[PDB]
Amino acid sequence: IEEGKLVIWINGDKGYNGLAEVGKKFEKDTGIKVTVEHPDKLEEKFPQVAATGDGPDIIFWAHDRFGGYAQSGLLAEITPDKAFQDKLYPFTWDAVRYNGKLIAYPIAVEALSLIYNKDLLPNPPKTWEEIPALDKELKAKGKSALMFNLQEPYFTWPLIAADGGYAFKYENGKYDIKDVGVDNAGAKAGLTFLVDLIKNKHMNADTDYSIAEAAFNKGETAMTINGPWAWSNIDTSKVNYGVTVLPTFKGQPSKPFVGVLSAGINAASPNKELAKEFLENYLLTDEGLEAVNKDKPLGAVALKSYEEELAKDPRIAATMENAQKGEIMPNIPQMSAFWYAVRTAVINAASGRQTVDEALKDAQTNS
Amino acid sequence: GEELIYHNIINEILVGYIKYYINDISEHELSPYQQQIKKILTYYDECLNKQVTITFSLTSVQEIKTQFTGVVTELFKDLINWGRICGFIVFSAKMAKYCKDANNHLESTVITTAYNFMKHNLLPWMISHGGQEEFLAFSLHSDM
Amino acid sequence: TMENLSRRLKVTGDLFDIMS
Ligand SMILES: OC[C@H]1O[C@H](O[C@H]2[C@H](O)[C@@H](O)[C@@H](O)O[C@@H]2CO)[C@H](O)[C@@H](O)[C@@H]1O
Repeated sequence: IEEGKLVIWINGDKGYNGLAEVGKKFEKDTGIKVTVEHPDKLEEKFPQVAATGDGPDIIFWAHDRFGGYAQSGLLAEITPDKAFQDKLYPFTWDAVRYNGKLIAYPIAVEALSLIYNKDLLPNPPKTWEEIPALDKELKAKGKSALMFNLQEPYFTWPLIAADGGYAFKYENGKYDIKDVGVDNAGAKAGLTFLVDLIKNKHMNADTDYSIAEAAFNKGETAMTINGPWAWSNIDTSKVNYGVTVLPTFKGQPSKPFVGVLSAGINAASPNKELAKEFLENYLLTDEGLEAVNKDKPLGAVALKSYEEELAKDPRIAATMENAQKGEIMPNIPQMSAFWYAVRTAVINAASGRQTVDEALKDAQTNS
Repeated sequence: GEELIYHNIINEILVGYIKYYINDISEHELSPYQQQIKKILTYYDECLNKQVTITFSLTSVQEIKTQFTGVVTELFKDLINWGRICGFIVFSAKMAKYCKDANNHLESTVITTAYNFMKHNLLPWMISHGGQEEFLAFSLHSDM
Repeated sequence: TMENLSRRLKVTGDLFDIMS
């Protein structure tokens, strides 16, 4: 928006204060002010304002939305040399590759894990099926078993894919936007199990991110499903928590969608050359990632040198275990329509506004 | 939404010129935008005719897809720039006029084939480099 | 001959691009 200045967008649940400290260091060396912002509905606002030539110089988000940004002509292409590419894991470069070209810098790998209060529960349930009973146990104590965000399909998908649900079929190197696994046997089995947990009064269809966060941190509930960014507030709350494998559904592991936090450069930015400097030489160093990680954990970072340290953290290992059992999100432009559709279906099945079979049939159609 | 933004861009830059070159429409039916870029496209066509006389032999949908795709993928494998888009546009127009003049009924397949390739393989670059405003400015700068 | 036409389309393309 302004030559001589950097504006950076990152979602509110990340370490935007840590990233601002890396911005201060950048301003110290170059005199370029770095403003970090965390707008609401970020993944949606950027394509709106970027399409008219506005928005941030740099946009942060999971990789799945960038292929759509790239196809809409909203992203400048990045120009990291092989030397710099060698500092990040190749598989993280693969998440930001689109139509042959790198379209963003990978930051860190993110996956949902099961988070549990050890005092309330020293033996996390291996299966989803034993939760309803363990909930009536805890609800006699005054507590509850599980509270996690129901308003975003990201947190419900692991249970949906467990029994066979999928987004787009991956075969020979091309994604089939005609073959969609949102309304197949597995998906409706996983979603129905969620609705029944709601119907049977175990969970609450109104539960969102803030609700589930406070309930857990305040020890009102025994378990939650979340990613690395959320551990800080749990440290602050002092709850004795463990991070472990997601429960299985019908003997098969929860299959969470794996995300790779990525940074793109607005095609309309008059500061591309300085955006490259900041991202490669200031952010993606052992020091830049530490600054962000100290505010909110990034997960398993792309930077080899710094991931070597973080990998030893057991909470990070559980993230990678649930990650192997999951799958990397596709970045094709159709990923937005898939999420929108799955967002509407999960919300409608939980609220009773639609049958499972209805909700998912609509989602299969509108994907 | 955005499916329609892609349509209007491609139609202003690609389709309008082809339909004029084919005589499906008259110059008067071209938008002021289309009338401007037509000049640089016309000069490219002249410059190309002085080099080569293209002889087309297309009898089916598949031959059009294969041949058209082969030419234009090599045109842009190296890189993309507005001058080459001029060549893309003019090339599409020549294959389409061969079809209409041959009376093989395949001209709509050439247009559609070029529409689809521009949509997926060129439009990201076009938009990320100023889109319509810059192609028009490119064509007006060439007026020198 | 087809690869010849694409080469020609490149040159006169690059030509028109520089002359602007
Ligand atoms: O770090 C990942 C980020 O996104 C999660 O999931 C998003 C997804 O990444 C987007 O593509 C979106 O369209 O769908 C998901 C929400 O249903 C979580 O939303 C978020 O907590 C997390 O930070």
